[PDB]
Amino acid sequence: GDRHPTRSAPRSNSEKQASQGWGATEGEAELKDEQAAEEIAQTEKKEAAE
Amino acid sequence: PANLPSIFNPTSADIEQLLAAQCHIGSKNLNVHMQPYVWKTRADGVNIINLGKTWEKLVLAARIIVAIDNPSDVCVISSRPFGQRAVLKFAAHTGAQAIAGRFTPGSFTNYITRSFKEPRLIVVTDPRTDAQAIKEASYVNIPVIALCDTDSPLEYVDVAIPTNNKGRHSVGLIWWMLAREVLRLRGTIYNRETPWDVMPDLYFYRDP
Amino acid sequence: RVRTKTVKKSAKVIIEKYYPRLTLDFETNKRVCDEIAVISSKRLRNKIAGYTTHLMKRIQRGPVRGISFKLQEEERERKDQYVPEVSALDFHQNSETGMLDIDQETKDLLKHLGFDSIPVNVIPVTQS
Amino acid sequence: MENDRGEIVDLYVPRKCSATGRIIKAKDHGSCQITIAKVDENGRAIQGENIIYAFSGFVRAMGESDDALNRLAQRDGLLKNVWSAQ
Amino acid sequence: VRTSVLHDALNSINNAEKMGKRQVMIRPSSKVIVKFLQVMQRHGYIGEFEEVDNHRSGKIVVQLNGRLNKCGVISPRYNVRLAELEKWVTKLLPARQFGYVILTTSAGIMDHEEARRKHVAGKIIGFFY
Amino acid sequence: EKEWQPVTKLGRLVKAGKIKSMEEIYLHSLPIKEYQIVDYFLPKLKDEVMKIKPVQKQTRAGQRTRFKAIVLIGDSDGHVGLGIKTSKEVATAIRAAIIIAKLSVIPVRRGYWGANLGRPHSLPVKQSGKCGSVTVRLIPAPRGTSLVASPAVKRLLQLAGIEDAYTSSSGSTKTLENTLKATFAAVANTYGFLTPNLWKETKLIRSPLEEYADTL
Amino acid sequence: VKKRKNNGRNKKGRGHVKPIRCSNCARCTPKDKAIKRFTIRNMVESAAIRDISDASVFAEYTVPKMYLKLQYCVSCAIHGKIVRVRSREGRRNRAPPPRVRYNK
RNA sequence: AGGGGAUCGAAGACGAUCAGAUACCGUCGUAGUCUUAACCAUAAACUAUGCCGAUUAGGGAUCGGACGGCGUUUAUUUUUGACCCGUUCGGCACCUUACGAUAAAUCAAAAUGUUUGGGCUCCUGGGGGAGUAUGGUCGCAAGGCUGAAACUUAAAGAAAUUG
Ligand SMILES: [Zn+2]
Repeated sequence: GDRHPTRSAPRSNSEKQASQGWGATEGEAELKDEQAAEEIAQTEKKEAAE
Repeated sequence: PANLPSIFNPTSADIEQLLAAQCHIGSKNLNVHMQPYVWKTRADGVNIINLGKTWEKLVLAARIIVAIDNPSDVCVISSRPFGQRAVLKFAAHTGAQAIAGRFTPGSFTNYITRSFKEPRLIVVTDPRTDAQAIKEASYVNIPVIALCDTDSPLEYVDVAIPTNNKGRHSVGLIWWMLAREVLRLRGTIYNRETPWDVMPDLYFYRDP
Repeated sequence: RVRTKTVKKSAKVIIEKYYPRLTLDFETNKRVCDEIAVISSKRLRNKIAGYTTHLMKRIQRGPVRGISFKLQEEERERKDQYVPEVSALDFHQNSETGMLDIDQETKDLLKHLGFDSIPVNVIPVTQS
Repeated sequence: MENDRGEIVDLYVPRKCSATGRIIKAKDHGSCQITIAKVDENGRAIQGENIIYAFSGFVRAMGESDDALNRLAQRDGLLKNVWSAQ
Repeated sequence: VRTSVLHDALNSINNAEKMGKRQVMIRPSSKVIVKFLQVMQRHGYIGEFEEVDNHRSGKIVVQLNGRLNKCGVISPRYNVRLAELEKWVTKLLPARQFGYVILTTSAGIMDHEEARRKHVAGKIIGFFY
Repeated sequence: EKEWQPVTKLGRLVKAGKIKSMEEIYLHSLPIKEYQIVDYFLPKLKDEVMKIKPVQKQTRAGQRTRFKAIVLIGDSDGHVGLGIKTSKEVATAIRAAIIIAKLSVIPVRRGYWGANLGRPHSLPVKQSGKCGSVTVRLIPAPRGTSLVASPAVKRLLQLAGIEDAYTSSSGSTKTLENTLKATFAAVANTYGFLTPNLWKETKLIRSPLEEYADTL
Repeated sequence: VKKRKNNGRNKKGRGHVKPIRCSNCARCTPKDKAIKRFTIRNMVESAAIRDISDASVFAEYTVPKMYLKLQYCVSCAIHGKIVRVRSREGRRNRAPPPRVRYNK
């Protein structure tokens, strides 16, 4: 059966570290992420606008 | 009296028409809240409404109707077919917005539905079959007037007119008299003694 | 072999908004759409015209639930004033041999009101 | 009606039901007002003077406003032989 | 079996106020209830009360004027000192500026704010606000 | 951003300015449905978001997450409201939630503990509210005493404008939404308690809607 | 959690009732917790009657139909499809299934 | 311990199914299933809802008693019996609704409780160890009543929602 009895070596499948790798799954961080997105968006636009 | 003069009386002529339309025969099952508007229960059968009581409550209901500045803030409701043509002619003789047929729940609560009106008063033909209309009236601080027989829920109903409420002739005749009385208080009929120039049978239903 | 909402809603708006300008004829209908609409395909354009000709064919004999237009309200309003001269509901004792039938229980109510002067027939109520 | 030195510091003095006397809360959708017009000797309605009644959602929900309306109107002399305390 | 007629009467009154009626019947009559009604009557929390009569316990009928809230009773007759009254008024009263605890003293069945003036004490019977 | 188009009669009338202040709207118990009325007759409103809840909802395709935001507003001088809304992004949720809160705003009565010396500071009476397995009780307090409560329920009281009070809570108080709703209900019912100083009869008047005709 | 307000037996006001034997498996069940079916079936089908009728012993007559009463435990009953599972709200409805008198 | 012992039927023997089948399916069959004279005192002994008393919403059915009434029915008849309409007292239950309650399922009580006190008795304090060990007491025995500790653990559990 190809599912339950993994046939490889368990090697650092840490969801906590992945959260850092991908995106933290917390509401509080997302607001900061949106603020950063707003900050980055303007600088790219102005260069194109200029 | 201290507020009503003596000219507001049943008058013999009106009495024959109202009781000819079979308005004193309705609802074998007696609701407990409509017992005051009962004269005597017939021997081994139906109940009997108090036709005298109708007249005073009818005038009282009329006083409510002629109080709004613009007559456009009065909605008259009916769903069953027997009281649809009569409602439409009421809206024509006076000023009022009418609703016949389906109600489209959300009319009084949703502000993006196309059939959206914000009236200040509601008149209903039957509370049992128009419960949906009353249910929404409970959300926007609007009184309710309705024609009721002796078996009918009376939650959120402020003024109750006792009638047959399910007859062919009865519902039409009552609407006619109410419309006539409103025009009397207004400057239309110009006098309580002169008769009006439309006959009651216009407020009926045609089969095809 | 059945139409969809796109054609039907397009058919619905055109008839409701330009009722006089078109008629039962299928080619005259075919042309008017291409002037008053903005379609990008000949087959869709043809289909909309076809339904309106079917739609107008049935309106001519009785009004339909879906349609509502300015002309309809007043033209109908004209026809709904029928009045019977006899006035059946009017107290019929003066228009036929017999008078009105009531019951003794009702009779007492008139006495309480005092309108006993009015003459009407009274019939007692049997057990069944 | 609080008074530190005779003035009113309360934001607003609410209404009371005419049939039970309970205060009419804010956001109490369900309460309504009834206005009865005043007629003259020959039947016209005089414009601009009017009597007001108030009912609360509490009494409204049971379905007893009708009997309350008879009592209040019969007291103020607007009806005859319509209400009775048996 | 019936063990506190005073509680029975007060319970009937409370029901009407929360349901909104204007009338209550009270089956057993006694001095304590009748005097208890008077203490409210002198403050307007109630209306006119009628006492019927028969050679029996005797019914009472009062009609409710509204403007009345919870009126309870403490079943075990406690002993109150003249100093331990601020504790009881802090215990069961919506606010300080109004409301009344009712006592029984040798000077008659009475309430506080005058027991303080008369410098008396006794036992607790009830309260109303 | 620019001129708003009133969709309701209550909205068109206020824009004209015929009605003096909000209090009368409260007096007549009228439903508000446009958040432009509220911020016109109550500027200087501050808001705070307590927390956003991540919910790993549903399966079969993974879980499609939604986010629920809780916000409350007030002016620290007698007006406070609270609303909750959920959506697919925190930014969308917060903006929509603030609108709901503005609709909910209500007034709060304030009284004196002992003797009255101007500027009421605490509750007139003590009152409680319940919103499911949690009850909150507020009782008056003398001057000088600060607000004694947990951080969550405490924060609301400044926005309502209360200076002195004791608090008490029972049940499972870890459900932040249920706790906040109970406090809101409790503070709301203060105008429903018929104190001795309101027995005096008041006169009934016609509502603003009926006094004058509107504008097309 | 209670699934039925009557516990599925319909007995309130007594200790117990004497049980009975299921007419299919011979299990024992209380007389009130049993599905009962009354049946009035003919001796034979109509097709047989015509052959029976032609060789009539006396004049023209019909052989009398039989009457039966069957009692089932609940587990066997819903395996033979006498009754079947209903919906959460359809459960609390005790009216007999309506029989069409015209069958389309 | 006697009497009685038709029918079913623990234990048990055979026949099948099954890889095995000390069972589910079949044929027999002992104690027992019945009764007389004495023991045992436990059951999902369930409405999983202690007893007495007061107040609170509408309805139609149903059992027993009493009362009032126009009729019908067949009686050595008439009163009475029996059928119909209504009122009332006391029970086994049900339908709609929530002004009320609860976490919810639901409830005319599981209501009248943060605005907390009508009167009285019994029982429980996270899950296991454990209804175990020891002591006492009742019983011919099986057992009943009363009833711990050492030690171990971060969850066990209730109601409802989506798959
Ligand atoms: Zn079976």
